Amino acid sequence: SCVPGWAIPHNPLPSCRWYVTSRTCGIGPRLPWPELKRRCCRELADIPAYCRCTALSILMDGAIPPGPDAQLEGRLEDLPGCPREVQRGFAATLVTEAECNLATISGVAECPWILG
Repeated sequence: SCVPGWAIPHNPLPSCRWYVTSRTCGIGPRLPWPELKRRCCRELADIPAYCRCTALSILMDGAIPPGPDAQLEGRLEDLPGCPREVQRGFAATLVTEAECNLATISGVAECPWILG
């Protein structure tokens, strides 16, 4: 059920993408920092707790749902002078109490397998 379309929206956490590039790459929407976090957090919380780490993972590295067309969902790619590896590290902390502080499948605010 933790698959884009199903329990996770297609192209998930659009606002988290921008919140992450704001910080690591220095590019994003013209919205105050607190406003950028909120909107990402809000999006991550609309996802069922059990699928939160997976959503994060799809956003960091992408997912290819099967089907005739089935395009690549999510994934952080390189931006001029901002390698994908840099954005990944920060994206993995979103659930943390430092960041959105949201419980996952373990019932605790952390995604132990996400990063790498």
